[PDB]
Amino acid sequence: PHSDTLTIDPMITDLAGETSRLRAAGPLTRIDLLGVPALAVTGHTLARQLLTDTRLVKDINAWSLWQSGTVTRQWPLIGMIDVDRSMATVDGPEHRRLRIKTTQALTRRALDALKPTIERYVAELLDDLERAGADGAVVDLKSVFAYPLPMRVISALMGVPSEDQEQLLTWYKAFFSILTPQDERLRVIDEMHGYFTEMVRRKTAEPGDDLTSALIYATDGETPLTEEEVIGNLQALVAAGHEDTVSLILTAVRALLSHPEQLRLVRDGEIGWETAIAETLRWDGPVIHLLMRFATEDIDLGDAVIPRGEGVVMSYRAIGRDITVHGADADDFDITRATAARHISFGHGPHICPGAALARLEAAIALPALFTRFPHLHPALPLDQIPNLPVLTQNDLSHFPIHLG
Amino acid sequence: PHSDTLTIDPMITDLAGETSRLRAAGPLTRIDLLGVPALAVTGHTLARQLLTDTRLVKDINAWSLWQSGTVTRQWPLIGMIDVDRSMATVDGPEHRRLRIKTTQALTRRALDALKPTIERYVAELLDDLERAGADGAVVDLKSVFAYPLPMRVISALMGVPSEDQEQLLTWYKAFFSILTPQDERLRVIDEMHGYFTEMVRRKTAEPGDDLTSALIYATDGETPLTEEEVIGNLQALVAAGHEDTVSLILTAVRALLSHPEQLRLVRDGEIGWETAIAETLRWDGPVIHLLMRFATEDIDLGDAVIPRGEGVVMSYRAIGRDITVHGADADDFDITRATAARHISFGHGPHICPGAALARLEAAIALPALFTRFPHLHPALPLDQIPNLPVLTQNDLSHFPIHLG
Amino acid sequence: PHSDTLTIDPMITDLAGETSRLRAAGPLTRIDLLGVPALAVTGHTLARQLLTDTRLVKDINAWSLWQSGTVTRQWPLIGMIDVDRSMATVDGPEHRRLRIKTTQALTRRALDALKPTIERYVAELLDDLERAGADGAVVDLKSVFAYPLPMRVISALMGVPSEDQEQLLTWYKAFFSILTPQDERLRVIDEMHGYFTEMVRRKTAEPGDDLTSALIYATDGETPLTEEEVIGNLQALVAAGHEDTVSLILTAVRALLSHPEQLRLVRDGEIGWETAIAETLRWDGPVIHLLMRFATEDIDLGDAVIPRGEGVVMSYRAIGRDITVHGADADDFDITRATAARHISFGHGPHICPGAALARLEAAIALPALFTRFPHLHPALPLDQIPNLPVLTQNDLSHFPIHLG
Amino acid sequence: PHSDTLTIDPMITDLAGETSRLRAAGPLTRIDLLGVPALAVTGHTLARQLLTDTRLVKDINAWSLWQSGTVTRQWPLIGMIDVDRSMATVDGPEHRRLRIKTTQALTRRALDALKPTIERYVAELLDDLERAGADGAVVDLKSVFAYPLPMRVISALMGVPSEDQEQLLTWYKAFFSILTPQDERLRVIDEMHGYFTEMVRRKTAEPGDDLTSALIYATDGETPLTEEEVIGNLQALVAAGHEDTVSLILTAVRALLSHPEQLRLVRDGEIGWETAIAETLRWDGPVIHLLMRFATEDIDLGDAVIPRGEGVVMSYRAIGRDITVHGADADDFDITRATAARHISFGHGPHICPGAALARLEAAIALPALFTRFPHLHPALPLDQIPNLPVLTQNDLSHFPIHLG
Ligand code: HEM
Ligand code: HEM
Ligand code: HEM
Ligand code: HEM
Ligand SMILES: C[C@]12CC[C@H]3[C@@H](CCC4=CC(=O)CC[C@@]43C)[C@@H]1CC[C@@H]2O
Ligand SMILES: C[C@]12CC[C@H]3[C@@H](CCC4=CC(=O)CC[C@@]43C)[C@@H]1CC[C@@H]2O
Ligand SMILES: C[C@]12CC[C@H]3[C@@H](CCC4=CC(=O)CC[C@@]43C)[C@@H]1CC[C@@H]2O
Ligand SMILES: C[C@]12CC[C@H]3[C@@H](CCC4=CC(=O)CC[C@@]43C)[C@@H]1CC[C@@H]2O
Ligand SMILES: [Cl-]
Ligand SMILES: [Cl-]
Ligand SMILES: [Cl-]
Ligand SMILES: [Cl-]
Ligand SMILES: [K+]
Ligand SMILES: [K+]
Ligand SMILES: [K+]
Ligand SMILES: [K+]
Repeated sequence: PHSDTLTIDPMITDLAGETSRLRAAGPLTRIDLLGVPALAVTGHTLARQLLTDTRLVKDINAWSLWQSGTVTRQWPLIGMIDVDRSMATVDGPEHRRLRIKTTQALTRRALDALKPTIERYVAELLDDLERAGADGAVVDLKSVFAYPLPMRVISALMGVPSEDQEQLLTWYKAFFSILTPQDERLRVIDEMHGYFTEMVRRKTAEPGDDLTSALIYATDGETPLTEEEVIGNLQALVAAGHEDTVSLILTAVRALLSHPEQLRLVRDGEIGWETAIAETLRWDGPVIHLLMRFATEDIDLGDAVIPRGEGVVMSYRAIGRDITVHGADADDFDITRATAARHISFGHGPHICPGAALARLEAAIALPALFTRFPHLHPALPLDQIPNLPVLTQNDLSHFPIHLG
Repeated sequence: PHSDTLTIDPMITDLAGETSRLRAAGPLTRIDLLGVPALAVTGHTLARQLLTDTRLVKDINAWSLWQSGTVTRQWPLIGMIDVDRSMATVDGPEHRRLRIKTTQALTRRALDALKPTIERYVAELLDDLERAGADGAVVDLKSVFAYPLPMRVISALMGVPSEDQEQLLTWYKAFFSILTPQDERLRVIDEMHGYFTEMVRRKTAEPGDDLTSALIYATDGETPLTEEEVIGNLQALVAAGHEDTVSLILTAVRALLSHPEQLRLVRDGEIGWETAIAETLRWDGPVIHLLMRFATEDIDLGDAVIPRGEGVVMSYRAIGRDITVHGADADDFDITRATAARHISFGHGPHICPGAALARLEAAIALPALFTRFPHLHPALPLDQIPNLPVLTQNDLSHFPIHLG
Repeated sequence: PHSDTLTIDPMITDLAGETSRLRAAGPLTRIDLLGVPALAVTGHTLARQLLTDTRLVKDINAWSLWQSGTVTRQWPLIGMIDVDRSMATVDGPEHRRLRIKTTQALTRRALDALKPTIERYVAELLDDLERAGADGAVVDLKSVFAYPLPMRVISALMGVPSEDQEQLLTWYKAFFSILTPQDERLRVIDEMHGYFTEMVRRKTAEPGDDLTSALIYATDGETPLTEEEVIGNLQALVAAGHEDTVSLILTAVRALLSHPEQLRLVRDGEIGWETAIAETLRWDGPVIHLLMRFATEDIDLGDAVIPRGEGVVMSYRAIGRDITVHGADADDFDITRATAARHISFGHGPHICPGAALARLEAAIALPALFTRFPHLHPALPLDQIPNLPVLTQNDLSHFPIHLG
Repeated sequence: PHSDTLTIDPMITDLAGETSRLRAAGPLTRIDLLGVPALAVTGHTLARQLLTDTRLVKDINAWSLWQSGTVTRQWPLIGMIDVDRSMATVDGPEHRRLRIKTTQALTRRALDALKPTIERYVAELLDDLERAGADGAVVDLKSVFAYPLPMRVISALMGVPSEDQEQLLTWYKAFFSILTPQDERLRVIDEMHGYFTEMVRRKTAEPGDDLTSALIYATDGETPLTEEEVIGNLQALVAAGHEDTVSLILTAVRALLSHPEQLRLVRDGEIGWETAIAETLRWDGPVIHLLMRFATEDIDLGDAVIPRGEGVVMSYRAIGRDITVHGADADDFDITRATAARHISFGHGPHICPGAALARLEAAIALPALFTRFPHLHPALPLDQIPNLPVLTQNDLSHFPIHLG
């Protein structure tokens, strides 16, 4: 049945159907997010244009529905938007000051110092896979390998103690799940804020060799970051650094296992692993929808107008399936396509993902290490039967049962 | 493709297909349980006969595969069989001594003293549903209502402190999941044993108004139960009292919601709630397979012989679908059928479930309370899309998204 | 994807799906009629109760959406509600005065005088079928037989000249089609009003042996009907007398042709033709939705409240599929079922169809005459491929290709 | 079930299946046209050869079935063949005289004088779409835009008065529909002949600036056309000029809406509109079968022989799907294919469509005007559910429900 507003299903029962419908109704279309209306950008070229348009800001105070009190903290998606001041909420000249220390710490050269730590965690978790898969038993690749690894890496970078990481994982699972009761979710949001507040206090009194300390003590240059800004950057870096990288690792393994000819190309050195990672990001990336941007004034696109105060969502999954950019086979996984590295699954413009080099590095180490260690790894359950968790905006897989072979 | 040994799929990908194949290949057929062979009893009349045959015992030491060292603690299903001495592991005259105090405490008349406690827990968890479902939000009926309720009831009966119940739930989820690494599963089994050992120590020093204390301090009649026997009975009562009752509540709601005409019959008083519960137990009961029985000698059934030392599994789900007993519509949910209360989903013979009256009482209170409180309750996800957890022998649903209406 | 408001599709793409969804969400549920909200009564028992509830009136001025100017004449369904004063728009004591002369003229005994006229028209149109079907050609059963017949009968009863009937058919097709541009639809509504206004003028100056003349000149008893009341009754009698009877004839033929065993039962005298007509009315009747009733005050039904001013639609098709009344096979056509004549497809309460005896008489003459004349009549197109016309509230078939045989 | 004669289904229930079966059974195969046998040419190269073969003539008197009286005016397709003398019925030297005045009037340079008239009608009917689609209402693109436009254009060219065009539309709908009773169809054929006879009389007494007058008064050169020849040319020009162009406009919109990437290419100027029109003509053109040609003697094709007197049909739709000419993707709509302008959907040889430049001009004006005016135009009904009218030889769509957006 036809409707002009596409309701994003919170259970993610038909992700493929929604992504195709969003593309067909694009590049700009109305969507419904749990009773709240917004515009969705589903086209590649229009996304690049709007992601650099200074009239679209992240600040929730620019949202006419927030101004009128129509949307409140009872909205189950409010934790994705109504967050503390950070690089994720600011635009304009002040944005660069909130990003500079993080981008400096996340350059390829800076990450070379972190590479041996990543190698150690990959090796340790491969040992866990080996023990778990003994005697031909079925193993959850997510819980044993892909789920803990990015948390370990981002915790080492930021300075999160090893004993605290299980609690963070429990919090994020409740934070992202649509099934979490809203009173519990807001409570989890408060508990996470309290944890990172105390972590910043702990690093202020006793700084260490970690990014959090660098945010706290920026040394020469610029106004010091406020407590809210340090906590906000910390919160965004851990959340994204963990959530998105877990998805990239799992979807890459799923794509390569279901395309064994292409897995052979990367294992034999005919196609680079980073090219396989790029096509995974384009075809099956971590972000489904990015909430949210708001128009500070009317934005005229010629045929259509984005009214002042309207909310605008970047539908990165639909954007990756753009037929105008990638061709008629955009819905297929093909690491040999020429437009693989043309994706914008890390974003575009000022808010482009600062951890993109780290995400690429983690996947580029973990993936060949996994398939070299277990060359006969294969699913114990048909890959197409692996369901998504009920997470509206993130491409989160539930579990990944495999046999080591 | 045809095969003579039916492999029970650990991912529960096709439960309907397996149940029909087990019925078609029955009433006695060979099955494969994660590489271990056994016979499956899938016929109603043959089950009743074998459940009273004194030549089939629960003791794992009668298993020829256990005697020969072929099956070890590395088998992922070993926690269902190699357990402490209890009413679940003994046969013959000593069996009655390990059951008498429990059956005396679990009669319908004895349970009348527990009814107000059950009513309070149902009312409290319905309040949780109301808060979780505020503003039309989607609610997990399992996590908010059906999952905690039987744990609170069996904990009140046995004397498990309120603060310890979340840890028990965590243990049982790992105990039952096939995805749990076997070293972790064996550790959880050890941690559960340590908890219940200390609980018996705590109740020995300071007995209370609970069944555990009754097992510890009987009257002058009969030999006192050993420490192993008390712990063993306690472990079986909590595990079954929780695990099976959660499934009954969820499957009853699923069956009634997908058959609103039949839900109307029970709410309007034309069919009793206990009849709707009986048909749920027959059609979609908590136990899929019951492990395990072993022949002390050759058992001649006419057309076939069960060799001495062979393992025998009661496939209660397939048994409930017996067409010879229930008719050509055995695969349909119909609370008006005449053979509903003729099911043996609680077992038969000496090992018949001792908590059947409590399971019936919990469901008979919780179900009408749920539908009276939320008369417009309905699924937020198509009922047929609710998956089973990867638990081989138990009918465990993953989650139950609903709207209060 | 799940939604709490069921949008009635104007293209009638999935009538079966919508009818089942309306039943499943009933007996009272919210619907969307081309952007306008209303409640739909989809349950049999609740319909009978509300159709006799004096707090639900037909007068559009009781509609809060009409009072507030939210709904206007630009709404494509406004011609079904905002009509002239007649028996269709009034409730209470004045309702009986607007119905008495019509009900007196439409009793079974009064209709005996019209039977030879119906017989002549059936015979004439069967002759048309014979000529149209010459040399084995395909014939549109609708255009040649079922479409003109009820117009000729209701025109003979009301006094519509033979030469004017083709224009009336053209008007009604535009009136009912959702595809008609709204400015054109409003013009057709005005042209129909002008025609019937002049017809009443013509009958006032020169009365005849017809019902229209009877409405104009009653006896000394009671106040004479106003001009608006005569025109209004005339318009309702012609519209319903034509539109609904065409559908009944076509759906009866479709149901019997797709169930030749049941057609054999009526032709061989084991089941009466009026019973086959009753099951057609229950299973595939002319009315899909009846617009519209409005609550003069809050109506408490126990679990729900119909707010004052809300619009209430009788979904007669969904009501006919009531499983609580007709059993588990309610979606099947079965003239031997015991509940066939228990349908309320003619309505219930004061507004019950006054022409039901005439509709039954027309079908009871036409159907056996058709099958006696052409015993080998059969479809030239698969019956399930016959589409509905885009008419939201009426069960209107597009065309009915047959061969005479 | 296999048969050597392919029966063309008069209801067009499976047009895709028949077209593929005709191609698979080609390039020359037997078909059944409502009980009348003929040969069908379904291959591209064989069509070009036979369309220039002087042994295949249009004259029905060369048909052995017509000579023997086997086929008569009772055949429902006889109006496509047994027509008055015109350019459509003559072959050889006399053919050019019946075509010269028409081809001279239909050159691209001559049509430049008609372009402002086409622009005015497109603008007027776009205004009708705007009014019909007000307030988001569904609009029939056929009835409001595509159906009247070619009639207006061909009427302006030929000199048909504006007030007479609705009657012509009504006649042609009955003429083409297989559901029309044959006695009514022959009557419609007579009424059309009477209308065009009087139109030629009217233009003879008072000639105007139109093609009909040019046919009547050819000025210098050649024998004057007879009354039968003028009426015959007039009849063919209006019938084809209207019927085929309506189909081209609707199928082009359907193809572009279902391929939004390709619609973007033409709207952005990367592919010419005339290239999109060419691929629409190749893939989904107006003519399905062209009746009919007859062999004046035995025609030897090497492997097969067309016997003298046999009827030969050009299956232009199947011809457009020729895999030998267009490749393995011939069944796909792709305006970027290299063989798009290689189609013969306008025919080939002496009888090639004389109005091809006019059809291309009408579509090349109307299509960009439509999408420029309503850039967000989209279907209100799934495009694949738009059915064909029961017209055997013409690709006639029933209705085209859209929203303006
Ligand atoms: C694993 C693959 C990853 C993907 C596909 C991804 C993608 C994205 C996207 C789409 C955005 C928002 C762009 C927008 O505003 O529209 C973003 C922002 C961000 N990401 Fe990533 N990310 C990934 C991993 C990471 C990692 C490893 C980190 C490390 C901490 C990280 C930290 C951040 C932060 C802090 C922002 C906010 C930047 C800003 O708003 O200025 N992400 N990412
Ligand atoms: C909710 C529905 C329940 C079902 C369908 C069920 C079913 C069963 C079955 C099939 C057996 C084993 C029969 C055999 O040996 O083949 C069993 C045994 C047992 N059940 Fe239940 N059960 C339920 C709830 C409960 C409850 C509420 C308790 C309370 C503590 C309980 C405690 C036990 C114990 C201790 C045994 C072992 C008895 C023995 O081996 O002697 N179960 N049950
Ligand atoms: C062919 C089968 C027919 C069916 C299934 C049918 C059904 C109905 C229904 C459902 C209603 C409205 C009930 C309500 O208010 O909810 C109605 C009212 C009415 N019908 Fe019929 N009808 C049929 C034929 C006819 C015929 C032959 C006539 C003759 C004139 C007629 C004239 C009317 C009139 C005037 C009303 C308005 C009565 C009032 O509102 O008081 N209908 N009918
Ligand atoms: C809209 C797209 C059109 C298509 C695809 C089309 C196609 C055709 C075809 C296939 C034929 C017969 C070729 C044969 O004999 O096998 C034909 C003939 C003819 N068409 Fe068109 N036509 C179109 C539009 C028009 C228009 C706009 C006119 C203007 C009057 C027209 C007038 C004629 C006439 C008079 C003939 C007979 C020519 C002859 O037999 O010498 N057609 N057309
Ligand atoms: C959306 C995101 C996950 C959720 C993050 C978001 C950055 C801002 C942020 C700060 C919080 O306090 C909660 C999590 C969020 C909302 C991240 C940007 C890229 C990644 O996908
Ligand atoms: C199988 C069962 C769940 C697992 C229980 C079993 C009784 C014996 C038992 C004692 C333990 O220590 C672990 C759990 C088990 C193995 C129960 C009998 C009925 C219920 O379904
Ligand atoms: C709805 C109906 C068809 C449309 C009729 C309606 C009665 C009232 C009426 C008067 C009019 O002027 C237009 C048609 C309508 C709106 C009829 C009652 C039963 C039949 O189905
Ligand atoms: C077949 C046709 C439609 C019907 C036209 C035909 C040209 C000859 C002709 C003269 C008539 O009198 C009726 C219509 C017909 C039969 C046209 C040629 C191309 C177009 O498709
Ligand atoms: Cl990349
Ligand atoms: Cl029971
Ligand atoms: Cl009836
Ligand atoms: Cl072309
Ligand atoms: K666009
Ligand atoms: K593909
Ligand atoms: K050939
Ligand atoms: K294809």
